[PDB]
Amino acid sequence: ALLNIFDIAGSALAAQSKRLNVAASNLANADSVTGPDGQPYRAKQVVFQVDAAPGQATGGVKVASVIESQAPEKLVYEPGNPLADANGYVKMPNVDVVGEMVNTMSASRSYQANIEVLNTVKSMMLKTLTLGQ
Amino acid sequence: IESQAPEKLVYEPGNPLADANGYVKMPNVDVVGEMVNTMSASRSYQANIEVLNTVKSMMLKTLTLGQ
Amino acid sequence: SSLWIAKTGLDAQQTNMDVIANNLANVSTNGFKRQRAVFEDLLYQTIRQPGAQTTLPSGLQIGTGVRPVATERLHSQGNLSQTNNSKDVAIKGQGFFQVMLPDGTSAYTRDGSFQVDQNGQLVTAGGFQVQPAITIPANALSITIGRDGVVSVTQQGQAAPVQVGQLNLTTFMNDTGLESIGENLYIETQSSGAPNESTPGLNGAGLLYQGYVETSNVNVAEELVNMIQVQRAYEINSKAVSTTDQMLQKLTQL
Amino acid sequence: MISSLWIAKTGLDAQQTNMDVIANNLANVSTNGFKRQRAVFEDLLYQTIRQP
Amino acid sequence: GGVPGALSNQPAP
Amino acid sequence: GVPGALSNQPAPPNEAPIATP
Amino acid sequence: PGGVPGALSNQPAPPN
Amino acid sequence: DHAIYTAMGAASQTLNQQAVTASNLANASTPGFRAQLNALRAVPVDGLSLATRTLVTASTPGADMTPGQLDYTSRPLDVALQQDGWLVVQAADGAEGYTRNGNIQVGPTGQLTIQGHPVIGEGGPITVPEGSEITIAADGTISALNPGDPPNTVAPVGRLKLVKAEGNEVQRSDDGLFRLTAEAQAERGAVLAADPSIRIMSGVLEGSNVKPVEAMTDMIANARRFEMQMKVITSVDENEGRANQLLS
Repeated sequence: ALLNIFDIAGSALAAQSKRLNVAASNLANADSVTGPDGQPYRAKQVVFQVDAAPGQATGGVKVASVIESQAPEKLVYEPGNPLADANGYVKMPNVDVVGEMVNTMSASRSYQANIEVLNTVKSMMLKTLTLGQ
Repeated sequence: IESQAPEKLVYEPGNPLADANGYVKMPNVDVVGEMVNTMSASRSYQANIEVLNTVKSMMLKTLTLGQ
Repeated sequence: SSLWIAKTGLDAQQTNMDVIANNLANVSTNGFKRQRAVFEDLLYQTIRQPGAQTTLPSGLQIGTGVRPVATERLHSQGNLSQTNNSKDVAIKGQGFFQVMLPDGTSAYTRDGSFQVDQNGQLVTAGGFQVQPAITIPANALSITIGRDGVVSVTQQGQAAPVQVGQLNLTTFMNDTGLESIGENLYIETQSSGAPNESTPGLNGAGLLYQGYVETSNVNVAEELVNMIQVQRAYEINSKAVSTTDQMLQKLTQL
Repeated sequence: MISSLWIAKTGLDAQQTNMDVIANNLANVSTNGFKRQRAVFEDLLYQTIRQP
Repeated sequence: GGVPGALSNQPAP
Repeated sequence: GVPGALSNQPAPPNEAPIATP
Repeated sequence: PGGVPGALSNQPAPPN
Repeated sequence: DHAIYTAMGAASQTLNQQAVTASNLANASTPGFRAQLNALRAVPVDGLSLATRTLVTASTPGADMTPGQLDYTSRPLDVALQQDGWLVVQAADGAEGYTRNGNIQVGPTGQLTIQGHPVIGEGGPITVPEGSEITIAADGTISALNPGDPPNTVAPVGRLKLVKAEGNEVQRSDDGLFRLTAEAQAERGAVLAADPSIRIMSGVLEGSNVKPVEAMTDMIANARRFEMQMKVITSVDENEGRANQLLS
């Protein structure tokens, strides 16, 4: 379907968009006490894999799944909350602020770099077709 | 061939992928080098296209030698 | 890139900020040891080795960032405050009261503010029993906790105090290695193993002053200077983050 | 790194120790056979900058 | 060969 | 399967409840 | 029958 | 067509210098830290016929040996060395390393450590009797008093190995410890003997010596240099396009 460069750069754009979405969702839920069921929000992470279609030669980036972080959930002593345990510590998400801003900046700069790569390739693509005519 | 450069070490001993001391290994890609390589490849490609175009024009003109 | 390095820097200063906030929140807690956070830089990366040697030693060697290794508590004797309550004792020296947790494991504490439960029994403010246990009869006109941990009770219509029990103190070889359970409790670790029980005054155990409570070890001005420097280092690292972003942005807009 | 802070911190600590010693001396006026304490403050190591 | 060209159809068919 | 493929079936509706039903 | 675009339809609201 | 590569080298080495500076700034709170110096060396390309192309290579020429500011902590085991003095520890790989971190810790078994590295004293790593109170003198001498036992029973146990070495004789290893350079090893020997002229202060910890002014100036300079290199790259990138697309 897609040309190889198109597929690689578009996969890069989609992967960076997914990472930015995960960062934004984490930054929104930084102060959430409960979900829809009664469990604390867990910071999400996105794992980049190389989609090496040929044997070890090249390939874009794919995202296998969005994993839930395994870090000590923040404990805040609020015994009056219905979600407090026997000891009374309500669970707050493990979303760090600085890491998510850094992730947003890095995802934006990778997105823009891949956009520039596509823009650069495009002129050569259109100029290839003048070879025959 | 694999590029010869130290693998970029990142301290994240919370990510499921890690090292013995939590040193996540990230690729050694030098972004500036790759962007410059892309630009250079595009320019050389376009130069070769011009070579092909003018060569085909000359072949046609040679085919119109005596006529 | 430099983004990860400066983000690790920001994470370290926030950690230090959390440590300082914890120290400042526990100013009025009885028997609190201040927490001090130390940091270590991670593995240095060598890119090209220095050549065979005037000039300057050439060679690109790039670092990685900063990580927090372990936060240590300063085991220094705090001050004593006078609370006329006869149940409170302060320790003069390195010794910890041993306590049974409800699950059945033993923890160690220094807060000497005690009470007595419904059936006698000396307990901490959280209700945990203080071992080896002391049962008190209900005609205790006055209770005296001696220098050697002796718990004597005065009975009505008698001329001599009645001995009950000795408050055995647990001494550790490395006090800084104890793990903080949270609610004014420490648990032994591999770095603080071999809990040595002893009568106070023997084998290096500290003496007991009855009617006094040990104040927190938290020095106040040191924490404020720490906060000032933490804020300034955080601002510097944020400036580094802003600088790297600007450069990569120029590269992209090329 | 900041420096002038870590020097003024030592200044504050020295004054705090002096005030603690003074408070101890004042609190024990009524004790029989008590001896006044005086804290001696005296500076740390100097760093020496090369002068070509 | 091992590397497909940039202007080739997605290796993944 | 892969995001961006072609299927003959419309995706299910995207509901996001606020409380557990 | 598509509804309002953008802000109103991208906010969590109880069904009615 | 090859000036783009000169400018790209300049920009990449500016990124490397910025990485070094950011790593230095991240350790503004690291106890006993030595900042890594940075310098851009110029490499002139040899050849024919008119030598015009000279590239940039980032370098880290040793480290900074200016002492930082001493925090006075009322603890007998935190020590600070004299200027250009080093504490000796047994390195990770059974070797010898030098450091400024005077945050000496003790274990349940009684051995002294720095960052987990055992400290090396006269006769091999120093071991203190189990669970003793330790004081460090002003010349490396270590005294140990058992808890609760006549304070007349305080006796020295050993002496720390304190050495003297300058920046030229010292190179940082990848594990954060400092070692001798080969040219210094050839003259001063494989192992440095103790230097008796170094005084050590007990109760003060040495912090890092990163200078904020130099770091901020370096960041500003790196940003501006990177922008100039990007402009050069852009200028070269338009010209080549026009040239080929037209002279074909």
